[PDB]
Amino acid sequence: KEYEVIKNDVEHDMKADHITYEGLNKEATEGYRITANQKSFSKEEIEALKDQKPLMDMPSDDHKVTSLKMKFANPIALSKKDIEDDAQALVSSKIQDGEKYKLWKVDKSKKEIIFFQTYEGHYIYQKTDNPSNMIGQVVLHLNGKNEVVSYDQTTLETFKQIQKESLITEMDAVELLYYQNQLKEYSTVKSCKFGYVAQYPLTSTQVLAPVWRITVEYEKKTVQEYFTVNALESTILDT
Amino acid sequence: KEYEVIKNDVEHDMKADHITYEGLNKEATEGYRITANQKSFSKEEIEALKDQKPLMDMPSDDHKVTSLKMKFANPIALSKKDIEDDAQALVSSKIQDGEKYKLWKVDKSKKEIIFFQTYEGHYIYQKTDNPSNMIGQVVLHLNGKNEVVSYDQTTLETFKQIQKESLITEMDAVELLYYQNQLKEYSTVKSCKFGYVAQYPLTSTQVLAPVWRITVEYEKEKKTVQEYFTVNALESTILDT
Ligand SMILES: [Cl-]
Repeated sequence: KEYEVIKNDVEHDMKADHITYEGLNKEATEGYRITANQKSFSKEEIEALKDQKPLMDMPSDDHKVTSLKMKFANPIALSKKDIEDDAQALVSSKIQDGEKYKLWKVDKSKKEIIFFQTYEGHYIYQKTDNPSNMIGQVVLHLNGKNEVVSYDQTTLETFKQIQKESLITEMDAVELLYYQNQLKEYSTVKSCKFGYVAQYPLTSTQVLAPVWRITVEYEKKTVQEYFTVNALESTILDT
Repeated sequence: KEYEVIKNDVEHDMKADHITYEGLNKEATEGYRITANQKSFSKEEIEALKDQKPLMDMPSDDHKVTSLKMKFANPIALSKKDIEDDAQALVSSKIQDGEKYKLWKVDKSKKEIIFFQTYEGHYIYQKTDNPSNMIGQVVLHLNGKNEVVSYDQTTLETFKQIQKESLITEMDAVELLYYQNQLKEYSTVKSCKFGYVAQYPLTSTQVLAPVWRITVEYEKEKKTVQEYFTVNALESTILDT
């Protein structure tokens, strides 16, 4: 074979450029391309949220609500040095479909706690920039003594695995990055974590792709960079 | 640039194995993922076809007709040695949206000529097996002396471009075949033509991705045998940084 000759050429260049790998799988598994619908919240779901007052236009004949901005009637105390667990606990038991979200980031400058919707317990990685690219998140807003005041929410529902495929390994993903010239010399691969990204929208439906999220620290000073590499092996089709 | 190292390794390996190729674009191009709806054939549309009686159930409250199956009152003579042009003429003049379809294969074993629907000049490459894979085709059925007796039709409409992306180069696509151990020693790369394939369904919507349709030929008392490959044209290895 030639995949082999090429692969270990990339090995013998990575060793040349002193690139470090960490506990990475070399055994392929099976994966799926997923399509999910954008949840549309109804009148009856919204008012069914006890002890919570809305901060958005209710739905109607013209208007659909795919984004909840809700205010708690009384703000909820979160522990100082246990903040992360208390935050999960709050999301699970008070927010609709809360079980389905995992904690991403505690941003202290923005005074918020960000949660990503998962699939099979794996992050659906998204941009924490803005509400545009918030397909599936819960963002908790805090004030003062770290009490949650309001939260923003969007949800994916009705998942369909539409296409099965073989997935590239972890090491595969890293070689693929080095190939694309995304690794300077002496650069370390800190982690290689699995999850999804919305590859593109359809009418009212996102199409998810499984990915490896790679975290490299390297020099330019020392910085971490994050790459989202496509886990799907869809190169050759059938004829 | 470390892809430049590896690409030129692959380039040499190919010369080592005597794989010849010519006039292949090394420059990146921009393409689109697209969608289309499966044409649903109304009653009006069906009994607007003159000198044609249907061989399928008419549409109803319960039913919808995405696939025609249509018989000519009097079968139409095709020509002996000019068969292909006579076929294209028939499809365009006598069939709904005929000019959108480009002739694909003449299959004497099944006694049927096959047209594939196109988009912006290119083929929607499909399988020629069952009618399940027949998302956009016209199939002429013949009997006796080259005379068209009937045809089956499926049509795509309402094409939308839903995401523009960078395509991989012609040259890239052939290297990809080699890399994955698909090309035999001493083979010739005859063509790298562009087109689309159905990636998967979604109710009435079909999602279509661009592909390179690479034809290769080699020897096998020598025989010149050909192989056809379809490589996904979309470059989508790195999605975010
Ligand atoms: Cl893809």
